Amino acid sequence: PDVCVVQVCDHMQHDQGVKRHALTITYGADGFQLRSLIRRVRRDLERQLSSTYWQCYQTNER
Amino acid sequence: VFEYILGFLRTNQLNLPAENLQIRAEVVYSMNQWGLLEHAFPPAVVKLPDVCVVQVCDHMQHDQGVKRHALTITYGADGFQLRSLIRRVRRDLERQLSSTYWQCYQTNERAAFFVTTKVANGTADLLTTSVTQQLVEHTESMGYSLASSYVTLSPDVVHTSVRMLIHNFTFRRSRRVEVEPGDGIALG
Amino acid sequence: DPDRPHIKHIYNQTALARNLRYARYGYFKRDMHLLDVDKLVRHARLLPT
Amino acid sequence: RIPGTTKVTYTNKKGRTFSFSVPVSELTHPQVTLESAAGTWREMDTSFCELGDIEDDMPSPVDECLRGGSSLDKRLIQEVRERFVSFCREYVLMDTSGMKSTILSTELNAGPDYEHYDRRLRRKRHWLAIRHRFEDVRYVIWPDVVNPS
Amino acid sequence: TDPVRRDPTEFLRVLRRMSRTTSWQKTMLFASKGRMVGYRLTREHYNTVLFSQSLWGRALEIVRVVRAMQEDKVQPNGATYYYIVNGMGNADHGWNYDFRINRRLEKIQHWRVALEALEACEANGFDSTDTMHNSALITLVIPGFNRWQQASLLLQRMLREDRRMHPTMVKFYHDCLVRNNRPREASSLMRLAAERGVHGYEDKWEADVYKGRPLDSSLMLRGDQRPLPENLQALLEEETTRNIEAERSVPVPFSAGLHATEINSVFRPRVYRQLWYKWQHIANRYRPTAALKRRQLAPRDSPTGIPGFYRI
Amino acid sequence: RRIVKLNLTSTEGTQEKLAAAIQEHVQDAYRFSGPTPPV
Amino acid sequence: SPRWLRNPDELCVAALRRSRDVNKINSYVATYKFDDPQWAPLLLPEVTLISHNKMIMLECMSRHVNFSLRHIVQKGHGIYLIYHAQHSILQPKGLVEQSFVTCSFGIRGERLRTDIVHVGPIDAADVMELQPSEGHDHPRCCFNLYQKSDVRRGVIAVSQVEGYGTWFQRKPMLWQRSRRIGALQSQLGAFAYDLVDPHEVGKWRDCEVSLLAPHMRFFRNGLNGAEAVGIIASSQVAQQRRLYLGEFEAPAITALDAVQQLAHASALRCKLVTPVVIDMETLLPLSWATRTPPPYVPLEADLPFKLQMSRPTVFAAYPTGGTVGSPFVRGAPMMMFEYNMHQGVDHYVYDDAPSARPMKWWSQKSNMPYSGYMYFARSGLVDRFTPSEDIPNPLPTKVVQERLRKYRRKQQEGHKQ
Ligand SMILES: CC(=O)SCCNC(=O)CCNC(=O)[C@H](O)C(C)(C)COP(=O)(O)OP(=O)(O)OC[C@H]1O[C@@H](n2cnc3c(N)ncnc32)[C@H](O)[C@@H]1OP(=O)(O)O
Repeated sequence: PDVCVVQVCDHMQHDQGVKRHALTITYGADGFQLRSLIRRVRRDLERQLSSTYWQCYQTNER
Repeated sequence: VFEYILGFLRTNQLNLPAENLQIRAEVVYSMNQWGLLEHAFPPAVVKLPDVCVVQVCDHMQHDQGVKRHALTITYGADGFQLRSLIRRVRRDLERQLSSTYWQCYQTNERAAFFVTTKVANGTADLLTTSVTQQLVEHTESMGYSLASSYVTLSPDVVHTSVRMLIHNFTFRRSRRVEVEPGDGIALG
Repeated sequence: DPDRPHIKHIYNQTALARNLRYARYGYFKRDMHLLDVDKLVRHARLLPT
Repeated sequence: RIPGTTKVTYTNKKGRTFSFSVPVSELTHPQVTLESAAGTWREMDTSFCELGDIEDDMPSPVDECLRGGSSLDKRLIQEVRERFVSFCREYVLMDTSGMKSTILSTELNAGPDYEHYDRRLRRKRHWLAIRHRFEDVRYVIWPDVVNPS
Repeated sequence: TDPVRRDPTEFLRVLRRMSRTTSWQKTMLFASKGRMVGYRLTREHYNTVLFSQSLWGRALEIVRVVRAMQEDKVQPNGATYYYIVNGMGNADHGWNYDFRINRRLEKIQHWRVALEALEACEANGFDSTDTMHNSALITLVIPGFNRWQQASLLLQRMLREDRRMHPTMVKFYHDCLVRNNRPREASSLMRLAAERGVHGYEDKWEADVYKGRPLDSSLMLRGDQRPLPENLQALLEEETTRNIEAERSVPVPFSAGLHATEINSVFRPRVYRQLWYKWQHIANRYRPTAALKRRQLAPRDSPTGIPGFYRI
Repeated sequence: RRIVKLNLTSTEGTQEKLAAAIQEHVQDAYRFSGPTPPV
Repeated sequence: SPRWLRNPDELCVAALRRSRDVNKINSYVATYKFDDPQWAPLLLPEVTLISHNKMIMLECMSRHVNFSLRHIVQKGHGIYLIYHAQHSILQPKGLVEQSFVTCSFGIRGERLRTDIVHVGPIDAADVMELQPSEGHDHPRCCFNLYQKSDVRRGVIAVSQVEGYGTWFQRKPMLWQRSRRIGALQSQLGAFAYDLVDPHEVGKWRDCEVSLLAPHMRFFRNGLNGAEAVGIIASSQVAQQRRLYLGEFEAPAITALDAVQQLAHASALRCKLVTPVVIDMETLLPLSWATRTPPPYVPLEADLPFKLQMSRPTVFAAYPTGGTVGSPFVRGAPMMMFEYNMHQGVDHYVYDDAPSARPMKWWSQKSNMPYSGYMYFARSGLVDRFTPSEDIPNPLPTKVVQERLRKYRRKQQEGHKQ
């Protein structure tokens, strides 16, 4: 599309004093390659933190 | 486009136009296909991105009904001189902070921190404004321009009484007047 | 160490810290691949034939 | 100051070379967050600290003077002599009010208790240190007979 | 044995809990014995240990944790230097009645340990903290120790680096200078503190009576005085040095060779009286016992729930 | 209060015995914590 | 390229073929997956710049054949576990093409005994074709398995195993094992992890040696037995292309390799094989038995285990018996090793207080993953002996008429409609 909308919803929770949050990115259209964004985020966060504390994958297309 | 190319021929100096990428890429393509670009521009370290997202998040807790501030500044990409930014910020704040004690330092690459004890309302407002002012000046001095910004002011997920106001700035790198990588798609 | 103990009296018979029962051979059976048989023979109590 | 820009030589498809312009910046902080042992980071000297370690010797300023350097220096010789003399005076005029040396069975496989380092271990360690440093310093202070320092 | 309990995650969790809640021997014992029985320790393990060792001001334990770190080839990360300097800053020190507290602190040279921690952090490339520098200077000028020529240079570096002075640091260093007979440096420190606006010192500005005087090469004259003929001025200065030393030599009774600045001078860290960590209290003497009263905290014949309070 | 045990081990088994003893000490320390309950 | 981990679900055998004879219903013919390069090294002899070794593949083939046949005794049971693997080789030389499997209930009506007879070339040299299109300095070798008439064949080995096909007992296999791995991990600090030079231990490379030198003890120079502490390291297995590993456990082949290895070392000490002080003389196993008593816990790989052996009895009435498990050859001398290995910490206890039951929970036992015996022959006397006994080699019109009749009817009727 000539215009695309990207929704990033961050859900923050906490139980028994441990606080967690989950980001969900969604694209309006399908033509985007999101495996590449997942790859880029993995590459850029493996340096900043251990994978034991965060996890990013692809739920489905876009 | 031929105006730029002929001017460069006559002056041996080419300055690509930044605002109109269409004309900029048209000039680059014309000069490459004419083979004149190699005379225009003849032949750890990290690359500065094209878009930078930075933010100042400060937690404002209560000590005795009056609040103390723990502020942090974070960048999205490496290569920005946080130590210089913090020296500038402390030089600014040494005249404005009247708190009992306050300190600031670079806590890691792309992140810096500042703690001040139990400031009043006027002093807190005088703190945050100057911190953001210096952040914007420092980031723009690197070759960037503030494309967008937003603010939020929300409590903490764990502690209700903890309030945090976050300024999130988005900068676009003002492309230099030169041939740059990633712009190589323009040339055939 | 029963041979050169680093304490005055190895054993005692206070109400809650009795330790004479734990000199029995059955307790050293748990650790037999490491055991010193002469020291066992000398300092173990209810030792079988 | 950081330069901001760098140049890279690129050859087009045809085969002609020109110069790009990459915006770059240098790293200013260590990337210590990675759990990697580079082996290059500076370390803190701690050989001067006096612990209760029996397998060691009571560190003395004579120890910090005898660093395997060029001992044939007059000033270093007076420094060593005065430090050894001070160490000996410290032992001799030591305040021995609460010092006790009674054979205690509990300390067989260990030194005198941490809480009893000063009253039971300090003087003995000091004497052993004096004897050992004497073995190192005597030929320096009173060199054998063949201008003198 | 109970893989849930034998998990590096669970080991680190209980270590964090021990550092958060209880005293320092708990973390010391747990970390040391876990390290011995496998359990690779990492930088966050060592940071958790150092947090409590610094909170309780254990110089010897800080030194042992440091030696363990360089033994395991684990790199410190700025927070380690923060904790090392701040924990050397607030060690037990001083004097009771004729009884030195922590007389063992002398041979450790925790002042040099803190100086080397600062040196190593700067060399490796971390941003030191104004509180680190303050705590180093208190470490140098602690009541039992007199390293004021060292402390002056360190303070000069602080000022050239545009760091803030702490009121605790000013108090300790002024007392040390007065103990060591340095009115020039004490008065300059008071003026400097008054000008920089350290909260405790803003009415303590005082005139400079040494204006236009040298530091190193004579005799001070009021302006309405003239030097005596030199052959006689030599006799007078010879008499005056002898008189000054004769007066200095005589021992003062009902003391213990203790200066007035260090008589009745017991210092224990902040935690020792029913309080906990705070970043701005670098060397915080435990509060006076008069703060709390038993019959004010609980009725008669009932516990007040503050064991250890009221104890020196 | 802990019952003192006798160490009946060879010149070689002391390494393993020490390992086991320190593991028991670590369990006694784990008693400090409360009750116990991606990649 | 490597597959150093292999899930237990996959096997090395292709679909088996039941025999049509009424009295041979229990008889199956097994064809092994030679095509896969994954199983190729495990199902084919290793080539030395030949080793004659068989336990690398004989045990694997027998165990996976029984795993495939498990279904007829599993009855839907939760878990299936194999044991009592006996092997006796009739001809040390020669590779294997296929096998015949006869399965029965054994004694108990809850187990499944098997009998594997291996048929294939009795001489690998004939099938060998050296340096075929070497290209790179290291050639890739290939074997001609199914040959028309150029190869002489016969029985090469006879084995028997049995699987129990039972349930998952929570106590002996979940929370006692849970405690035992933790105890072994805690004990990990007691040992010194220094490997041993493979020259005096029988292996060629230092990458395939799992036997800690500082913890190898011998009695009267190994004349009365030996003990050795070893570790089947995932690091050792990964960059070693012969053996693989499971998720947590170590297979019987990678458990018996250490037995073979310590046997070679003890043989050197006892003067049974010629040392290196040149070519290496790695003693090869002729017949071996390996059992796992209950609880049938597997051998954990990442944690150390202590192996223990008996003195080598050199045979110029076997102590075991004449059935499968004892050697079926006679001639050159052999070397017998009884071995048992312990994987666990039996000496760790935690006596919180007499009132509770500390022993029922925090007590445990150093389990015996694999026990058994092995017969070895010197590598130089492989060709000296010959098989002793003799075993034989295991080597539609009416339906067509009816179908053609049916088609006649169908095509005839097709016209009427
Ligand atoms: C005279 C005066 O005024 S003294 C004033 C200050 N002191 C006092 O008031 C008395 C207080 N006394 C005490 O706290 C106890 O006696 C103490 C100090 C022994 C408590 O320390 P512990 O809990 O026993 O620590 P721990 O059991 O681990 O013993 C230290 C050992 O751990 C070793 N160790 C190795 N790595 C580490 C590590 N990361 N962390 C800690 N210890 C380590 C040390 O090498 C040391 O070896 P050692 O056994 O030969 O001594």
